[PDB]
Amino acid sequence: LHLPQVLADAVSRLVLGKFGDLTDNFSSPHARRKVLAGVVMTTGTDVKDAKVISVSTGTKCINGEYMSDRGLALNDCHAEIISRRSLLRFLYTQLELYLNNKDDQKRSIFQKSERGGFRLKENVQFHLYISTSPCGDARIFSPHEPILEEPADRHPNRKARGQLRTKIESGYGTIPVRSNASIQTWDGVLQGERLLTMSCSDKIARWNVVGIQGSLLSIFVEPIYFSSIILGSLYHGDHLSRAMYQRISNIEDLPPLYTLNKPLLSGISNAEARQPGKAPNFSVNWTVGDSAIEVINATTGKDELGRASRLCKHALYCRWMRVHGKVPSHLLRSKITKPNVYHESKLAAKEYQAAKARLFTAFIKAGLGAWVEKPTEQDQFSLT
RNA sequence: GCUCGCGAUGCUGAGGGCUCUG
RNA sequence: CAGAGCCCCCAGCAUCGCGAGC
Ligand SMILES: O=P(O)(O)O[C@H]1[C@H](OP(=O)(O)O)[C@@H](OP(=O)(O)O)[C@H](OP(=O)(O)O)[C@@H](OP(=O)(O)O)[C@H]1OP(=O)(O)O
Ligand SMILES: [Zn+2]
Repeated sequence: LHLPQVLADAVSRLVLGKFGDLTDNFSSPHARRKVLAGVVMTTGTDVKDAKVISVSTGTKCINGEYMSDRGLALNDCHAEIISRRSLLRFLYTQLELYLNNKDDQKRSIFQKSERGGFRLKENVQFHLYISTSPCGDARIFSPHEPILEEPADRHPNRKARGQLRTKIESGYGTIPVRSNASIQTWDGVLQGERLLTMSCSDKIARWNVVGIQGSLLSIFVEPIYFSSIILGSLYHGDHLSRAMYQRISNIEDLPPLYTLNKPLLSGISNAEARQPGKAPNFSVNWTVGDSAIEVINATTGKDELGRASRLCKHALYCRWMRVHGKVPSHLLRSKITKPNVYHESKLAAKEYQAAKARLFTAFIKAGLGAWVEKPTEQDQFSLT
């Protein structure tokens, strides 16, 4: 695991393996998938120290009509997005773990940080797997395997390169945000405005500035970055590195601990094959500790009986509130105070919100567009 | 090298249908 | 109620050509 290609091949093997174990060795009906993703944790360089944290599948996003004003629906079921949400549940569990008694502090991946709150114990790293290239910048210009003849991008200084791009409801393509400068509205989307969702290349880039942990968790922990991003197919390195960080090397004035993370980027030795079939309309998820995968309809953002996912906003907020009650005031990384409304609680994470603003400005100043958010009303709910 | 326009050939989440299945 | 196979269809990108601008 000291070598990059060995690591890359190992994380693919592990995520795939785990996916098999959870689906009756690849023969369960939920083994059917177009894209697989997961996260792996390494705690030191032995192959045995490596552990699968999460697994997911999916290729689709929510239909506009099914947005939840209560946070009960998954908005984006592209596999790598779901795999991050699944890792958030691990992070919550590992916080609780440390918090429940002194003995358990040995186990937990967190320790107290010398600057407040919590940080990862040294040599704890997470690695992202995607069985293909993330949509947007990393994918759109060469959405096929690389060919040994002319592998290099011939027009790297085109304006299209680096652009922020959106999944577009009912539309193919990943479309520049330039061309939808209007902000999105709740009443608009419901009537038929096509719901825009930032592309996966864009979101990963964002995680390489603001951390993978989100706003809420940053109230308790320091920023966590992916150390590797491994692709099982369609690896183009010049496009991938552009997309994941290099396009915003212009970024500045990040609050302390935040940075422009530049993870290992790799393909695998033997790429995955195009999976046969119509692309399934469900997304599967699993975090370590769960007894099974959870199956979500990507169009409703719910399971087949209309029940909310363990990974929905409301579920995550519920976790954040459990953990909040066990963290003494003096151990909070932010002591700024907000009402118990999901939107408001995220604003307590001042330094995260500031990093986020630096990100949005980096993209604008580089000529790459303005980030496109959900309608204001999405996050305006409380618990119960 | 890039931008704009015109053409041409392709690439990549929905919609309508037919056939069948549970 | 749900799924599959096959047909038809629907805003970016690639390649190449034409004209122009930087
Ligand atoms: O990429 P996803 O996993 O879909 O989720 C994110 C996440 O929202 P939740 O974690 O609440 O589901 C962001 O939250 P933080 O990074 O702040 O923790 C939120 O960003 P804002 O809170 O900054 O708005 C962003 O939403 P947005 O669409 O407003 O960028 C939203 O992504 P999606 O809406 O695309 O799911
Ligand atoms: Zn995607």
